[PDB]
Parts: sequence; structure tokens; C-alpha cells
Amino acid sequence: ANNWTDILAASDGDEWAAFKTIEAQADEVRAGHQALRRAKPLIRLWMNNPDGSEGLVYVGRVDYDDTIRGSFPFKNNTPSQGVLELRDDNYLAVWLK
Amino acid sequence: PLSTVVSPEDSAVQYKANFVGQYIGPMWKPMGNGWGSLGIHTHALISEAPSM
Amino acid sequence: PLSTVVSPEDSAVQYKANFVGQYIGPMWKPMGNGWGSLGIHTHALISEAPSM
Amino acid sequence: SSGGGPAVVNNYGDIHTANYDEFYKGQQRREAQQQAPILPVR
Amino acid sequence: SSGGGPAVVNNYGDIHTANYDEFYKGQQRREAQQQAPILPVR
Amino acid sequence: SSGGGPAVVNNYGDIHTANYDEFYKGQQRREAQQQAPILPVR
Amino acid sequence: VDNSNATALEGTFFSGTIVDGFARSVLLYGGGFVEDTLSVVSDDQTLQPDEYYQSGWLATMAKMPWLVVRDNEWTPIESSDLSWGPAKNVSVIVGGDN
Amino acid sequence: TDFLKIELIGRDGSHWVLSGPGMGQQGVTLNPNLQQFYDAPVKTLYVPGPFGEEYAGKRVQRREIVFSVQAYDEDPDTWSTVDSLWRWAWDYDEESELRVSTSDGTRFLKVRLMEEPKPYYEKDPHITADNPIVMTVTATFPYWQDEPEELIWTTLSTEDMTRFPVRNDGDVPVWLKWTLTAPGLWILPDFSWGNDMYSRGREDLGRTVAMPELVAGEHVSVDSDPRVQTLIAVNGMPTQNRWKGNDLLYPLMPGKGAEIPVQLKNAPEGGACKLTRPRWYSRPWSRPGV
Amino acid sequence: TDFLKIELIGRDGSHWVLSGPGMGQQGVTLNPNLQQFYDAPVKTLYVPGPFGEEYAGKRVQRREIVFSVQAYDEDPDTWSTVDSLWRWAWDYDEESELRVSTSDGTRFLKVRLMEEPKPYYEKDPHITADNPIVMTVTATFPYWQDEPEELIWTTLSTEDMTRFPVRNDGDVPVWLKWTLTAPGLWILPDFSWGNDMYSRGREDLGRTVAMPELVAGEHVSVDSDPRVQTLIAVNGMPTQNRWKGNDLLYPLMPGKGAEIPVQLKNAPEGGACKLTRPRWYSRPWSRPGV
Amino acid sequence: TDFLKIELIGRDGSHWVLSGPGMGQQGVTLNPNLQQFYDAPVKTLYVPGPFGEEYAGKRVQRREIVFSVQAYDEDPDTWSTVDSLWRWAWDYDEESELRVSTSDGTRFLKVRLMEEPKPYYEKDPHITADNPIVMTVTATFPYWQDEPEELIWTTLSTEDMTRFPVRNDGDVPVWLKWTLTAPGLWILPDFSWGNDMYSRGREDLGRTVAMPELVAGEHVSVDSDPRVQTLIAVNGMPTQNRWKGNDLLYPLMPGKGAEIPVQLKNAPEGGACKLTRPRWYSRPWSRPGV
Amino acid sequence: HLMALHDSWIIPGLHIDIGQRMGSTVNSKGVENIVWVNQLEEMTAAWDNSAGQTMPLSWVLKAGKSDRAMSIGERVARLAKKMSEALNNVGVHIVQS
Repeated sequence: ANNWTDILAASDGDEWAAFKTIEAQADEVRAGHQALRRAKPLIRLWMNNPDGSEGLVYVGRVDYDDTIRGSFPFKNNTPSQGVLELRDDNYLAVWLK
Repeated sequence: PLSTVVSPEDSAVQYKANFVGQYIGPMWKPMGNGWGSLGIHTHALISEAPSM
Repeated sequence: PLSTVVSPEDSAVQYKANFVGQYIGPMWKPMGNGWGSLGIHTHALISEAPSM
Repeated sequence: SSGGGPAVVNNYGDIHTANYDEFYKGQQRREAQQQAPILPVR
Repeated sequence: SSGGGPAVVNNYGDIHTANYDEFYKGQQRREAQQQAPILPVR
Repeated sequence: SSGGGPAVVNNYGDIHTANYDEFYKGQQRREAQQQAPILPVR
Repeated sequence: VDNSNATALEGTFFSGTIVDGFARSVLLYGGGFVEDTLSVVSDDQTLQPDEYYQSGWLATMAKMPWLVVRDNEWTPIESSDLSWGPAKNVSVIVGGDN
Repeated sequence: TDFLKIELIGRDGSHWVLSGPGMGQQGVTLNPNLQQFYDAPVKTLYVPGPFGEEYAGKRVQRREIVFSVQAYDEDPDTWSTVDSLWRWAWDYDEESELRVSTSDGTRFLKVRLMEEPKPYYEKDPHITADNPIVMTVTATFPYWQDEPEELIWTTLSTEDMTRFPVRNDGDVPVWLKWTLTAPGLWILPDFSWGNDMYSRGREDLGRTVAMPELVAGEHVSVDSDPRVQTLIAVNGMPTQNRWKGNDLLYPLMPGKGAEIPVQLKNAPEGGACKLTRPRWYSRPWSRPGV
Repeated sequence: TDFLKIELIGRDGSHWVLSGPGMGQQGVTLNPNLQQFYDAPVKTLYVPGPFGEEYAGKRVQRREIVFSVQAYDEDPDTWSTVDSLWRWAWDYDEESELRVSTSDGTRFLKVRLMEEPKPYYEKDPHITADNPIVMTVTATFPYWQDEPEELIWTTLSTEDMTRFPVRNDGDVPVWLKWTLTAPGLWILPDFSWGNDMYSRGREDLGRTVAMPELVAGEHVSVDSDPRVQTLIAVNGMPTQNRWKGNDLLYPLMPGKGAEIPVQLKNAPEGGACKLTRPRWYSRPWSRPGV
Repeated sequence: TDFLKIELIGRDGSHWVLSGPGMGQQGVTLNPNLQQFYDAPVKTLYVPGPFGEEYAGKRVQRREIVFSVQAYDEDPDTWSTVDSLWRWAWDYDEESELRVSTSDGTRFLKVRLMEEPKPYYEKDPHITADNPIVMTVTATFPYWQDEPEELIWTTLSTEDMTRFPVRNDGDVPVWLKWTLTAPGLWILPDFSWGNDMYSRGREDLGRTVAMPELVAGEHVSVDSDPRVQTLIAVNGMPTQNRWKGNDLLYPLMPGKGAEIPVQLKNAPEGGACKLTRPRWYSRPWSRPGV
Repeated sequence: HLMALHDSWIIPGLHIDIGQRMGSTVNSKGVENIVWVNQLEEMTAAWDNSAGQTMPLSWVLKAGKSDRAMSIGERVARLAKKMSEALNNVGVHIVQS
């Protein structure tokens, strides 16, 4: 809770400096939001345990750049189909084949 | 167009040096005695880190 | 080029297998009985390494 | 240079090279994604 | 003048600028007009 | 001569003269051939 | 006609490799005969059909499938769609009124 | 000529004078025939109508500027250094500034590499040490702009009011930004300026909107431009979530200005307000419009 | 020139010297600018990847050779005879040979009329008796061929083995052909030569495959090239039908060669084997590859 | 010129100097007007926005270099030898190296034949014995490379730690490769270097990832690049299977570097770690930037 | 209402989730002021890395639902599912003879 008086004192009584401080804070919050929005997805394939026990076992990860195309819908109370296209030289594509 | 030009809000800064390399390096500016007045001493007799 | 480079066919090869991890590996192709006919036995009753 | 040639043909969009079979298959795939999970198993 | 250029391209028909998206949407709209009233409300 | 003109446009395929109506009708006819004999008579 | 020959006593080919040819399997029925698995014939000694020793014969006999269509860089065919999907439901309920 | 000066300030802070007084001192000059450089591209929309087509609106398009520079030096090694520096001045991810200075002032356009540059002649460039680089840059924000007008009003009273003089001297509408301290409840103007985009031209002549009551330490930035979220607090609190669907809807229309009122209430300390009015223009130079 | 000779042998067996020593003796010479004649057309495949497009493979394409010839004679009647003979030397259904002879030897390409020839000038051809014919021919098999290298091994023993020296001196893989007498169980080599097309280059280094036991009179031809069914019996019996879904998988890759082993068993009469190694090249002339 | 030297190392290891000091000694020189040779082709993505279109990212494209060479000799026989050797220096399946040497060092590009070469003039090439070949090569990896830097750290202790000095002097991010011996538990750095591609640029500044415990004989290659699987065991064991939804996500951003820590624990016989760092550039030559 | 969030500050899943009410406007004369408030029903994340057409990861929202504006194929599929379920129910409610 940095009050206006506290910010002005930190800026040594310069209103323009204090407002530039506040603007920099707002800009960093906006930049964090933009990075969160533009973050790449994490696509991971898991399998059942070969011995027949519980717990999914990590197969691997598909890179977003290594995908060809993808489409994942979230629907309200309705099943949806996700589609992922890979090159056949991809290691997870080879594993699936 | 600017109402006022204010000094940028420079934040806290940090620096470190250990003198493990060969020469002094450009991060240290010699003064008084001019360029090439600084050096690194190994101090291997006591088995200690090199000093400037 | 033949003098400079060494061909894969003109190369002596040596292969190892220990079965200490209790896994056959992909280098042993089953013959006659097909897949699943090979196994690793621990032999823990004696103080001996696993065998194939 | 760009304005008035292939660089504006790209702005025109699918006037030159563009195939019908691939577009139809893509539309069919999108419809299949939309409708497949809700079709019955019978 | 007209014979042998864009004015005969118009006679050719949809060889130059013509997109697939609105054509497919129009076909879907026509089929929806045909079939929507007879589809049950259930 | 052939390489770099209409003779390679033919290799490009359906970039120049090709209309969407016949392609859509042909796809509809293929689907009708596939699905008509199995549709019920009711 | 029975062209697959899957339910026959000698079985048929359910899998194979391009380096070893086809693999002969026979159906083995579990308890209640609802479920059938595949057991491989390790020592396959099925005789060739008599039709395979006749001039001018081209057909595929059910007991001895032979035709493998190979796709590679110099394939004579055009493969379009090879799709595999796993089984879905472990159990089935059938009934109503008895 | 001395009536126009063009500079590039690269992503790395380098300064190049491509045209005007002192051009080519850094080794790179500007070749003729630069396109989509003066007027902001706009496409107009039309609906079918009884007399042909009816006007439906306008949309401003991004700038696709294709221009050539000429990098020169007496010796090929120094030419190579100059060419490398020019290449380092540009990027795809981050934008570099392109400043045009005339008797109307200095206006800058932020441009980034749209695609890879096309350098050199058909032979190797060390033969000549004087080679052209064709650059296809793009301006996502297509308006030339100047430094915005900033005003500050601080107070110690619990309840107070102020008037900010505002005036759009450019040819395109601009979107105002506010910086508001906390705690306090602010009433901010959203005057329509007679604009009829929502069919509320003179209905919203004196529209004022109430920001949500800011808690201690929740200094907010209120940006009316559509590129960015309106309310952002510096402490990360979701201020807009408490702002029940309200928004700033109107930009400052060209040729319009007034003393817009700002009200502060429920501020025990007494807060501060800052208003930022952008100076957007559709042309590198233009006489002021009244 | 004397460094290069070009010949045509028509569907009717006629011999034409289009270029080289003795060109034009039959009245027809070759005009410049012949295309898709030297290198076999190959298209490369690419799949999207993180750094652009990744290599996905290569496919050879058929040749579309468009070339012009000039048919000439002093008198129009003899010119008409020459033109008729040249037209008779071509067909759509059956191919005619096109031989290129250089210091590297003689290599032939089988071409057929892709479409109708385009003869003569704008005026009637009897004015000049010296007219060009534009021929658009096609090569379904795009590689240039030399006469294949053939080896024969005969044995009177019931069980025997031999080794055939084989080496691909060309720049393209070639597919071996075998001719095996009957009765007898043959085992033929299908060495990978380090070809990783099936991801088994090192596993199939010494791969051998057994043909089905051949009955009396059932001499077989085993052609590994994909245009042809692998096993074909002389007496029409379905040998590949008996052969349980096996196949010859690998061609002899360029630069590879060895003494491939052939095994014969259960042959009371003692049998014979013939190996045919084709000599395919991608250019009409090329120095030998090692 | 002596400021630029272009060489080719063929698929067969032949060495050609196309331009610079010693060009044409092997008979082949480089003709002018070569395209997509200097700058890496990058396409920038744009998505609709309030003021036109907003920047959405960049995608680097594979290089499609179309150039021409001239094979020359005094006599047609030796010209034919030179042309055959030049053709043998290329392939479709396997790549050949194209090096550029300048005062900034030597950088190479791996290129392959995209399509069949277009050789010779309209007439037979033995006349002139000096003929051009039009080459359309492609670089699947579009970045010019220098030899990657390799660092080795061997330890005999059960538990040990080292600091690998790493630095990206290029203009593009690079992906590190690790070669770890077994047995032992390895902890490798995955520093973000400020990269915010996963919205964790500051959270992952000092990020370290622990590989699964390696059994005896399970030496691993840990390649961070998206083209290759991260974990590969030399014995074929599924090492990635025991690694619980974890990965190396971050390349080495340009202009960044430090002493990245590598830790080894539970190693009865010590262990060895090799770090390979590629040196990737978008241009054949460029002054160092920082 | 169908929306496509190209570079909007809205973060699907974070700012708004499936089933959660949101308002939307359309720049059409007569309904500029009106806000249509619907609970979010669909949101699809799609991308394409192909060289020909390259679409970065983008979100498309569908707020509210309508059987009328549903496509004919989707309507037929939903009707078929309901008909199959009802047929199973009737068949299992059949009284034997």
C-alpha cells in the first residue's frame, strides 16, 4: 500500500517522477498480462501403466512449434473432439504409430 | 512537446568481482598511474584466491 | 575418398550385454517362438547377477 | 513494387493458386470435429 | 478491347477473384433453408 | 516454351478456369452414391 | 462364403511384417465363449492349397492369404488413409424385459 | 532538403539520419520511392443500397512501408561494419522509431521488419562497398504521433473537483489516459464530443462515469484506447472486475476540446490525477487543424 | 560435335542420326533448346517443422521432353517421304529409343509421343521442303539406361552356393532381376546396403529370403523393381501366391557392391541361376561413380 | 574479392572454391544474382486489431537458394569431367556444406538439391566447353552455422558440481545438447534467460531440472531442440518414461550467458558431462553484437 | 453470439470460464447501447503452423446457445442422439407378451 504521499516522498517531491513510477508499475502489470495471454501451450502425452497398475505414466511432450496444427474446444456440458496434427518424423507421432 | 524532462527512476544495482581470470578486465578503469597500472597476484604460497 | 574415410562395412565391431537391469533390450530379436519368449531370471537365492 | 503484383494478389486472396479438394476436406474435417462426439454409438 | 481480356474473364467465370468461404456458406445457407422447417423440434 | 506458361498452370491445377458449382455438385453426388443405398425407405 | 477364414481350425494371418511375411494365428475362446483372443502358431505347418499349384490361378484362398501391398518411395499404389483406433467400452449391458 | 529530416532510432538505440541535414553521416542514405509512408491506409465499407451502395464506415489499415536505403563507405571493411550496424538496428519482435521532423514538429512512427531485408546487388557487395538494402517494414499502429500532452492535478481535500483543458489538434481521434491515485472514488468524463457512433451524440455530451472505489495502495491507470484493458491497478488487484460492465466509450474527436471535469470523493489523504492526451496524426507533417 | 552423338530408333526400327557425326544423313537434324533431356526430374518433399520445413523425401518424375527436329531435302517429293518416315517412326502406345553416345558409352531413353506433333511453318511445307517438327515426347521411365550386366551360375549338385559380384556404378539405385530354374529351393540375397528406408539398414545388412519350393517345370523370374510383380512362373503357376506375403525390399544403392550369395537346395537335377543388374543413370553422360 | 570466399564441400567430400581467392581452380565459378543467400527468410504473423492488424509473432522459413555456377575448361573432355564431378558433389537425400569466409570468420550452410539442376545452353555443351548450371538448393535449417562449442567435465567423486561457461554471440536463440554418462542422478540448468514464452520469464531465471536416476549403462543424450526427443538412452531404455511430465523448455537467448550449474549425485564411479552449444547466425557474415 | 478474440486483452479460461455470464455488444445501428448477456458456452483454441496459412494460437468464443442458429449437421446429430436414447428407453420399457 504505497500511498501517494509516500510515492511523492520517494520521488523527492516530483509529481512527474511519481506518476512515471506509477505508470511503470501499470505497464509491468499489463506486460505480465500480455505474456500470460501469449504464453505457449504445454502438450503432453501420458499412457497407462504397462504392468496394469494405477497412475498415468508420462510418455512425452509435443512442442507447440513442432505441431502442424491443433484445435481444442471447451464446451458447456457437451463432449468435444481435440485434433492435433504432427509430422510423422515426430517422436510422439512415431510412438503413437 | 514534453512538459518536463525528469531523470529516469534508476533502480537499485549490484556488482561483483572475484579476479579469477587472467588479466584485470575493462570493468576496472585505472586512474592516476594511467592504463596498465593494475594486475592480478596469485598468492599461491598461502593457497588463496588471486587478488587485485 | 576411399582412402580418407572408413566405410561402415570396413569396421570391426564389438557388442556387450549384461542383463543387470533385468531388461532384454531391443538388440535381442527372438527367433522361432516370436515375441515374449525371452526373459530375465534374477537368481537371487545365490549371490549372482541376473541371467537371460 | 509490391503494390500491383503478386503481393497484392495475396491481398486479393485465393484468386491464383488455391485448390478445391483440400478446402472441401478441411470443411468436412471441421464439421466432423463438431459433430462426431455427439453422434450415438449405436 | 473487351474481347480477350478481363471482359472475357468475366465470361470465363470465377477464374480470377473468387473465394471458397462465402460459396460454401451460401451452399450451407441454401441447404439450411431447404431442411430447417422439416427438422423436428425435439 | 511449355515450362513457365499455361502448360505449368496445368501443373499448378485449378488456379485458372475452374468453377465451384461443378465441384460442389460432384462431391454431393459422390456422397449421395455412398449414402443413398443405405438410407431407409421409410 | 467364408473368405476371412478367421474362425477356422487352422486359423489365418492376422498380422505380419515385410521382412518375415505373414504370421498365423488361431482364435482361442475364453470362459463363456464371449471373448476370443489370438494365439500364434509357433510352428506353422499348414499345407498350401491345391489351387496354388494350378496354371492360370490368381485368386486368394481363404486359408492362405498371400497379397501384401507395399508402400515405399517407389510404391506402385497411392495410400490415402491408414487409421487405427483402440477399443472403447470394457463392458456391455444387453437386456430389458425377460 | 532542409525542409524535411528523416531519422531512424533502432532497437539498439542507434541513431541514423537517412534524409535531411546531416544525412549519410552514418553511412546510410534513403533512396527515392518510399511507399505507404505519408497517408495512413484506410479502407471504406459499403452496403448494397437502392442507388447502388451506401457508405457503411471506415477502417484504418496497418502500414506496409517498402523503402530502400543505400549503405556506403570508402573501404569494404568499414562498409561491412556499416551494413552490420544497419542490420542490428532492425528486428521483427521489437519496433524501431522512424522520426520525421519538419516545420510542423517531429512525429515518429514505430516500425518493425515485416520480412527479411533484401541486401546488395547481383555481385558481391565488397566490390562496390556501396549497396542498397530493400526493407519491408510495417507499422501496426499506423498513425504518426508526437509526445502526448500531460497534465497533473493533485489535491489534499477529501472532496474536490478540477477541469482539464483538452483539445485535439490532429486529424484523427485520440484516446485519453488517466493515472489516478488511491484511496478515493473518481468521477471521470467520457464526453461524446457530439460523436454519433452509438447514436447517443448529444445524449452523451456531458457523460461522466464513476470508477470503483479504490482501496489503499490501488493506484490505477485508466486507458481508453481499445488496444489495452481500461482499468489496471499497480498492485495487481482486479479493479475492472468491480466496475460492473462500465467503460470509457468515446475518444477525443478532432477539432474538439473543452474543460473536462474530474471529481474526487471519499479520499481521506487527498489524491492526485494525471491526464495524458495523445497527439496522433495520419501524416508525417500537416498544418494544425481547427 | 564429335564428342556427342544422338540417335533415334523408331517403333518400326528406323535409324536416325539427329546430332553428332553423320547427322542429317536421313534428312532430319536436331534443333537447339531441348528441355528435360539431361537431368531426371525429381521433386523433393517437405513437412512443417519448428525451424521451417523438414525434409520429407524425394520422388522422381517422368520426363516431358519438348524438342524440335528439322526435316529437309532438295525436292518436295523426297521431303514429303522424309517427313512421312519421321512421323511413322513415332507412336503414342509404343515407345521408341533415343540413344546418346559419348566417351562414357551409349545410354538410351525410351520415349513416346505425349501429344500430336506440331509440324511445318505458317505456309505450306512444300515451298521450302525444309520444315521444323516440334515433338513433345515423354519418358515414363525417366532414367537413362545402359545394357544390363548379366551373370550365370549353373550347378549339377543337389545343394550348392555361389557368390555374384555386384556393384552399382551409377547415381541411382537399381533393382536386381533373377531367373531361377526349377525344381529347387532357392535362397536369394536382399541386402540393405545400409539403406535406412525401412529403419533397418544395419539389421538387414545380410538379409536373405527363401523362395517357395519350386515344382518341376516352374522356372521363375524374380524381378525386384516395383513396376512388376516379383515372382512370375514360366508355366503360369502362382508362385508368389504360395510365397506367404514375403518380398524383395531393397535396391542396390549407388556406390555399393559385394559378392551376394545365392543358395540352392533340394534340386535333384541341379539348377541354374541368372542375375541381371540394370545400369540406370540420371544423365545421358557421366563419369563413373565410386 | 579477397573480402569474401565461398566454398562448397560436396556430399562426396569434394572441395570447390566458387568465389574469392582461388576461385575457378576446380573449373567451376559462381555466377552473379544468387537469391535468399544472405538473410534468413522470416515471415511475421499478423492478427486483426483495433487499428488494423496486430503483430502475432514470427516464423522462420527454410531457405530456397537459387544460384548459378559456370563449369569451364579448355577442352570438352576435361569440361565433361568437371561437370560430372560438380554433379556428383550434390544430392537430394544427403546434404552438402556451403561455407562463407570473411573477416567475421567462417560460417556454413547445409544445403541439398531441391530439384533437378538445369545445365548447359540451348546447343550441346561440348561446343563451348564452358556452360552454366542453374542450381536450386534448399536449406532445411535456414541459419548459417559455425562449429559448435563443446565442453567436457569429468569427475570421479560420487557428488560433484560444475559451472559451464555459456554465451550466445549469435542473433538467434540456440538449443543446448548434453551427453551424460551413467549411473548417477543429474541436475541440469534450464534457465529462462528472461524468455517469457511460458509466462515464467522471471520465475524460471534460475531453473534447474532433475533427470531420472540412471542405471548402469544407460548413458543419455539430452537435446533441448524441438526437432529431437529430449531424452534418448543409448541402450534403448525408455528413460523419458520415468521423468514425470518434465522437460527442457528454454533455448539460450541471444546476448545472454553465464556459468550454468550442472550437478551430479549418487554416482558410484563418477561421471562425465558434455555440453554442446551451437553457434547459429542469420547471415553469412555480421559484426558481433551485444 | 460468436466472437473471435484476436489480440484482445481478454484471457479465456482466466478472465472468463465456461458457463460464466458475460456481456457482448455488436456495432449495429439500433443495438449499439444494448449488451447481450449470455453464459459462455464454447471456446475453442486453434492454431496452424503450416507454411501456406499460418494462424497463431487464437480463441473463438460462443456465448449463449440457440437450436435455431445451430448448423443443420449439428442439429441432425443432436436429434439423432436424442432419438437413439429415447428408442433405447422405449425398447427397455417394452412389456413382454
